[PDB]
Amino acid sequence: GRKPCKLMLQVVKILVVTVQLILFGLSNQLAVTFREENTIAFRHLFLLGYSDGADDTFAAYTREQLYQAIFHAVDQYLALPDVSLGRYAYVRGGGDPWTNGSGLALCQRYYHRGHVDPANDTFDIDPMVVTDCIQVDPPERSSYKNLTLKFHKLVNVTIHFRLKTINLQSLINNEIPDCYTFSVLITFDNKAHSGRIPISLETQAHIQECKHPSVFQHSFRLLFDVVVILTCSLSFLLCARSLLRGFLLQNEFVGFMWERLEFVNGWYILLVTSDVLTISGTIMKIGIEAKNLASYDVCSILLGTSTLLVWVGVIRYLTFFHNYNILIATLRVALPSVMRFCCCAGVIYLGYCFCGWIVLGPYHVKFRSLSMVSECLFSLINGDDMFVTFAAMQAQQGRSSLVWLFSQLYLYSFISLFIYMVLSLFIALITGA
Amino acid sequence: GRKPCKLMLQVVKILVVTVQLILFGLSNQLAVTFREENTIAFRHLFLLGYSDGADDTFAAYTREQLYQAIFHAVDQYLALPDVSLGRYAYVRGGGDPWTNGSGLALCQRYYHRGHVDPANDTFDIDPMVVTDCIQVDPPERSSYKNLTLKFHKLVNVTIHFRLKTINLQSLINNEIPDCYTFSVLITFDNKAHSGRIPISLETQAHIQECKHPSVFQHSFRLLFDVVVILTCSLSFLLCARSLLRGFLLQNEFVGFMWERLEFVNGWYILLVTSDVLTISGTIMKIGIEAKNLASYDVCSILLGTSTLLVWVGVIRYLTFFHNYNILIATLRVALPSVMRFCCCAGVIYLGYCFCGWIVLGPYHVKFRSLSMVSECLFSLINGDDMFVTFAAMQAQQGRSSLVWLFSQLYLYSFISLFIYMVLSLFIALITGA
Amino acid sequence: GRKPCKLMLQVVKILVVTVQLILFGLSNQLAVTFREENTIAFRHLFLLGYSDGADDTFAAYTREQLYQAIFHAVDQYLALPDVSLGRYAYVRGGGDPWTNGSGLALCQRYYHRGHVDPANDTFDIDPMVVTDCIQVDPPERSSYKNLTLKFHKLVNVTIHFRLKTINLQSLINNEIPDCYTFSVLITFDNKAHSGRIPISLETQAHIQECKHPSVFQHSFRLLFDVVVILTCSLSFLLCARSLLRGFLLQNEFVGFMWERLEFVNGWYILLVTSDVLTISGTIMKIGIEAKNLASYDVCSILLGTSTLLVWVGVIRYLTFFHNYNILIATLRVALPSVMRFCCCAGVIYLGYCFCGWIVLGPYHVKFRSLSMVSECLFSLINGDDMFVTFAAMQAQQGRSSLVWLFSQLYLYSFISLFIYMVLSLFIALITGA
Amino acid sequence: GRKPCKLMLQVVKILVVTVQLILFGLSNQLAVTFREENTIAFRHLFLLGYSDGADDTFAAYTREQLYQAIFHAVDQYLALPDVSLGRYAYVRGGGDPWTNGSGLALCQRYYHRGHVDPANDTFDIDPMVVTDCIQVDPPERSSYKNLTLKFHKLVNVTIHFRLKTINLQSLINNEIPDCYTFSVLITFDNKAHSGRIPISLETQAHIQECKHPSVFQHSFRLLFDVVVILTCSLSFLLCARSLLRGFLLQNEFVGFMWERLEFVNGWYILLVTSDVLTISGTIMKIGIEAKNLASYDVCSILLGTSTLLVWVGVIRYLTFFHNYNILIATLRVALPSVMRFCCCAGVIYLGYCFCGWIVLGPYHVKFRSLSMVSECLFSLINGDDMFVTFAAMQAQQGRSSLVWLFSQLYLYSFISLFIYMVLSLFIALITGA
Ligand SMILES: COc1ccccc1N1CCN([C@H]2CCCC[C@@H]2NS(=O)(=O)c2ccccc2)CC1
Ligand SMILES: COc1ccccc1N1CCN([C@H]2CCCC[C@@H]2NS(=O)(=O)c2ccccc2)CC1
Ligand SMILES: COc1ccccc1N1CCN([C@H]2CCCC[C@@H]2NS(=O)(=O)c2ccccc2)CC1
Ligand SMILES: COc1ccccc1N1CCN([C@H]2CCCC[C@@H]2NS(=O)(=O)c2ccccc2)CC1
Repeated sequence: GRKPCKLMLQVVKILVVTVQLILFGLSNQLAVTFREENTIAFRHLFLLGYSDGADDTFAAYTREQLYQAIFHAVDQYLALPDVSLGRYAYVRGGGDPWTNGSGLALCQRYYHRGHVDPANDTFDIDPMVVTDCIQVDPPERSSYKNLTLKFHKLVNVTIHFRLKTINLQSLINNEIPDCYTFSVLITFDNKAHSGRIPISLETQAHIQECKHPSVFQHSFRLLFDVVVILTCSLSFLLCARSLLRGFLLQNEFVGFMWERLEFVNGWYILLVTSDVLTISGTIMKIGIEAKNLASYDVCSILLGTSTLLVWVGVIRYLTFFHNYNILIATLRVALPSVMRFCCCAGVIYLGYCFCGWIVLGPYHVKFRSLSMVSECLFSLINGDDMFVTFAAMQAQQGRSSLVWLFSQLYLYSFISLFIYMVLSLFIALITGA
Repeated sequence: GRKPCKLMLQVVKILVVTVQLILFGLSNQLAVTFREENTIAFRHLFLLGYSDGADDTFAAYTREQLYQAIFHAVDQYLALPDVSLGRYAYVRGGGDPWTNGSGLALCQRYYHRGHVDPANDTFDIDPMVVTDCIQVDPPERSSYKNLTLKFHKLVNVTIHFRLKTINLQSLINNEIPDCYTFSVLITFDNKAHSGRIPISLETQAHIQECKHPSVFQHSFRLLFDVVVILTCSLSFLLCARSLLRGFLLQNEFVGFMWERLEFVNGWYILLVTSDVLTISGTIMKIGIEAKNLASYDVCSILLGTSTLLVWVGVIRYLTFFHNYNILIATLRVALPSVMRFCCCAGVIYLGYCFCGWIVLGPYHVKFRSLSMVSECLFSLINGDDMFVTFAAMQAQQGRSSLVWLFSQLYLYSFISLFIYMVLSLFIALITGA
Repeated sequence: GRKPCKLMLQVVKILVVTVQLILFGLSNQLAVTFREENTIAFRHLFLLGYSDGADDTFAAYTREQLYQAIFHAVDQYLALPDVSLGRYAYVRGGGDPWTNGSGLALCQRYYHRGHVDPANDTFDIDPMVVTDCIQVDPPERSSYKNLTLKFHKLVNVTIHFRLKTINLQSLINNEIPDCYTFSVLITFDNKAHSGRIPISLETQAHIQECKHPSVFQHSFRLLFDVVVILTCSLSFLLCARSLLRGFLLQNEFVGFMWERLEFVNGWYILLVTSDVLTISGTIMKIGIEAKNLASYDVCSILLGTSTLLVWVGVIRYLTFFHNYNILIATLRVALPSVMRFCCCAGVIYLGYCFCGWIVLGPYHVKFRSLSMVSECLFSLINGDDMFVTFAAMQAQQGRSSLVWLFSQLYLYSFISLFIYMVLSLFIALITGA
Repeated sequence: GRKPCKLMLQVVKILVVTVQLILFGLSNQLAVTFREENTIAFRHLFLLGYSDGADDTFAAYTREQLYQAIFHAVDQYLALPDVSLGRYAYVRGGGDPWTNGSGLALCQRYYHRGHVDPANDTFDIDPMVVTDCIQVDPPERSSYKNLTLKFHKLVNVTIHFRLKTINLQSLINNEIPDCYTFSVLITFDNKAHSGRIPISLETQAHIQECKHPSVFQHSFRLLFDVVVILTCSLSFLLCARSLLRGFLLQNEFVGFMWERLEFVNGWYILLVTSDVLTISGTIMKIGIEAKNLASYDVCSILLGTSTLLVWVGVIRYLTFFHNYNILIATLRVALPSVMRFCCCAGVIYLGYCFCGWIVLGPYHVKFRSLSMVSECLFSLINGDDMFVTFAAMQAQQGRSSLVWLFSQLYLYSFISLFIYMVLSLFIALITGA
């Protein structure tokens, strides 16, 4: 008799792939937490007078402040095993910035020939940048204090070190305790030479299996990903067979007929792309879990795109029924005029973006970059953050009243014009009908 | 002659039930205030260097900080009757965590065999968790200071105690002063082993009538709830009679005819459910006021659902008139296509939710959990918090620019696609008409 | 020939009345500023450890804190002429709270018989409240320190005083320097008996002309308001004449015909109400400027309502032209179905409001009162503060997960149901057409 | 044969002009950063106890606070070369406020005859304002301490000085290091005489080429702007030719025919305006880069308006195709009824604005000025900041409950009325069709 459709295999995919994603997601979350919490601690350990939330406004304004910040950072590094809870370890760095047997590297980076002399208006500068590094060795368990800074020639000051730690959060997830090495860089940046030196701390973790994990009680994830590979490979073969058979029938139709370029359903192309991205992502995740490679951005993006493109196959299966099909056809027929209107709205929107960036960039905090301007305008179209924009512009009414008037006209015209255009677009879409 | 409709009884319900809710609500509000204010005080009494608003970011970062926090908490417990205003009382706890004659319990909870040793990469851990408790007795009106912590093996530190107090706010509401016992637990949590130990304080109140309330001037609430019971029981009987009579007429129609499954109006089912929930909620509230049981979540939920389902009966009574009936029929006929569109929009929305959680979870504060992702997307559809999302993603443009580009594409595509789909859904709903 | 319409008189009104409002508004703004700035200063002068923005969370938590706050307030009152800039004056209060020759009144207010005794669960309280007041005299240019508080019986502590000052901001507005007396009340409120005593400062100003204003260079406002009176009185007479003539014609039509109840245009009723409110408001403003009465709430409300109802007469004059008339008629014919739908939407909205208040009141900050619940739901319908609501509910997912699930269902159902109902209402309004 | 259209020249414009804008924008951004960062530093250098974000609430409340603030500012000016990083230079000011050989000017500004005397209610004031200035000379590398203030007569206190610096950020942009002079004014403002003296710091930069820039490695921008001039001049000539030829044909049509007033396409007028504004802006930018004039507001506004009006020419070129033309014609035919409705909505909106400003101005932070009221109402129409408005009004429910009730009615009526009017406007726009 009539055999049933093997499309149930895809119903497996929507389940199986999704489960994989969830599992991966959970694990990934834990890791990022362990990376973020540590970073917070490092700030509180190494940044003098640091408080939560003061990340972008944290800076030094006097020479004494800079000296105390640097000395506090180095002293807290030297006194880490006594004052810090968390069981960090020194690395005795043998890389490029550190010599063979040094833990911390305080490097002051400044111009070679710099004679800045206001009150006469003369100056000669050689943009070539020299770097002077003082190496400090971890406590056993000295000369960093005698450090001049040359504030007139200063470009930046950087502190580099590393700390090895053991991730004990795995036991909650029944994993074998993971194993980290954090590279910490503290930068006092004087690029602007404006009298304000921002201070920041950044970290980079290098996850690696450590030597002897003698954990008690110490085969499901590894089998799950190969199951994903098998199912996705099966779909690839089946969809490729459909693509070939359809193309053969189209090839005969070419001579027969001798919209014609569209004889293949894009659903199979979507499924093929989903399988390709799921297989690439799952191989990358196999490598990530094995610790042989560390790139969690590409793998997550691939898996998420695969999951989304797989959840559009449910719409594919919904099309079958007439009731859903009518609405889907209405969507499909509405699309082209929407794109056509979007072209003209886009050129007006680009013009407004350029004007807003060039005029309100100096004064408005929300117009600093072109991407920020586009985001602000897009959110303003949908009715978000309108009053905060108006109030941010009102805060500078005392200075450059002409700029304030132009901003008022610009914002009012943009909002009114774009709401009007959407409504007109549709009364056309209710007439054509 | 034609007797008038007894439906006025339901008009009583909408009044009477509502009044009950309001009364209950008012009383409940007072109690929660007395519970929240006390908690705030406890924080300010027991958390060292605590300030309002620093609840999620409150943590300790050095061993000395942890020691001072613990010792300050215990000392403030010991000096409570002298420094604290509010007239709290010790309990001399005789429960499980406290021995017979001890008030406070400082319990340090740590692994049994733990040898964490970075700089060699080896480690052996036994996940079995030992607990060492030091009992402190309330002041009459000692050895807690000699406490090591074992920071390498630490899991958490907990402080348990109780405080009895008298609720004097009742006099405002002309009640007999209520009577509380607060169980306070202060946890320093080192589960992450990340060098940052969050500190928090939680409370649990046990309301109970106390022994001899010799209040001056010391029968309406008790009579009101039984009135609710009578009225709701009456409605149950009347609606059940209607259900039976309709079903008998339907039973004859079955043979006669031998939409057919729908011969009963859902209004009576709604009213029956309302009566059932109001009776259950009012019995539970009787018990709550009598102090025999303490569960204010189920009772409030039941009463609120009953009130809402009772206020839909006003729509029932509005249907009668033709003018309202036409609009109600329009709503009813519009519903099915809305559900049908909601299915496809839902599968696209689930796909987008999974993709956003898996990709932007590590970096974006609004994508930490699947429920949070769904809430963010739902609020983004309606035009809320769009620019804060864009700015939170812009804050991490320097690192992983590929992630930033993907986030831009993802957000723009989601917003544009979903606004487009609503409009297309309706131009279908203006054609079908 | 055909005389032109005297309706130009109303065109005068829209101008003249508006101008009056603007003038009044400007003056009023100055006064409120002088009242608010002073208040801020008083806080910074009299509240110990007070900082801007800490108004609702400012409280005392220990007996020593309360004692220091009270003593600091009294000492700062005693040392005002030496430490405070602003030239305030003592009043030597001769009112009720102050005796003849006392400036400040520190009044502790506590029960008469109060024996609160936890750890035995007994208590006797006499709700009668005694008050003990200590009077302090202004410095010439003593025994307040010996003050017990009786924290177990305490209800509140209040500090009352007054300060006379001269408003010098008038010179900017070319007025004669106005002249204030601020009554300051500082309350430490212990009504909750929860261990947290909120501290707040409130003021009340009594503007009065002072004795001898020998200002240099020292007739337009007074003439302007009588011009408003004349014009508004003229409109009243003219509109009343129209009302009478129309009613006479209607009276004959009654017998002739023997919508019939509507033979008078509501525009004249609107204008009559506008004139009545403008005359009342301008008389009240005459009195306010003369300083004979001090109530700036009624007068401002009357003037604003008059201005709005006068700016609707411009729509009246727009109706004349056919193009505007067609749109206005469309609005008028659309109104009744909107009201009819609003009834049913309102009963569903009231039901949801009651349910949300009763369930999420204890846990959610936005559901504390019924008015707050209604405001939150109304703003949620229009797409505002959705994600902050969801996040505030997410913050309490750990405790009472059933409440969190109910909140999720409640919010999602409310938003989806109400957006659906608006769209259905209109597809009816596009069919009927 | 048929020559191709020279309209490709305009396709050049859209490119070339845009590029210019971007280049200008980038440069401008750098300058404003160098101006803002320095200002921040100056605050942190000269304002005693200043912290980021405390700009509007920063004020002094006691005489000692004012004295310490003034003395700290002057001392930090005197100790700038030793404590400040950034290499600023003294100017030895020879302007009006400074004498020949003085760097800083501390000027106290107060009335001539002022006898403010509360507790008797008398006062005589002479509005003539005397000014007493103390000149301080920069450190070599004294009597400012003996300064009385006359707080009863005080109007304000001002500190004026200048600082020369070298902009070293150019090297990043491969420019020749720019060269600044900042005029700093610190004002302690006592205009209100309310006991609260706001303290603020403002700066004004004067960019000028300095004397001898002996930079190493030291013709594209200058050539680019003249290219813009050539292209825009070409368009002016071509569009003027089209305008003349069209007008000649219209002139003959006048006699022939003897909408008739519209025989010229507004696209050429738009292009002519774009060319005029681009040429003016590019000449102004030439002058700005040459440092001969310093006005970055007019030039940026001109360039942005030119860019926007040039990006509307892409819509001009889109009109050609029929598919886009149909939608554009729908927009054009929809416009007039939108304007006609906007008139009536505007008069209702003006009425509501006046009422809201006059009533809620004293109490609501969002209704301080008419422009602020209009912005708040416009954002409220689109569904933004609704709940913050409601909560700000709820915060003052205890005082003037009548005002709170009026605010509730006003806000609800405004929102409901205006949403209703948009929908009615369109059901008219779906009928007319
Ligand atoms: C992506 O659009 C943009 C993206 C980035 C910046 C500006 C825009 N624009 C151009 C388009 N307009 C949008 C207005 C609000 C939403 C509708 C329009 N999106 S869409 O392109 O037509 C569309 C339709 C269907 C599916 C996918 C996309 C106006 C702003
Ligand atoms: C509940 O919906 C959701 C719930 C949770 C997450 C996602 C969705 N979805 C799916 C549905 N879509 C909604 C878009 C905005 C509002 C209209 C749609 N709600 S509804 O289900 O059709 C509906 C209609 C009538 C009565 C009750 C419900 C799109 C997001
Ligand atoms: C005032 O309405 C309310 C007021 C307070 C609480 C709840 C509501 N409701 C009931 C009405 N609904 C409103 C939904 C959004 C706006 C349209 C509806 N306003 S309106 O009454 O019909 C109307 C129409 C024309 C003129 C004046 C009023 C739904 C919430
Ligand atoms: C600019 O409008 C205003 C400006 C400032 C204050 C108030 C308004 N108003 C009057 C107009 N209404 C607006 C409501 C929301 C948006 C539509 C209406 N803008 S528009 O003028 O008709 C229009 C249409 C097409 C192109 C350019 C403008 C209502 C508030």
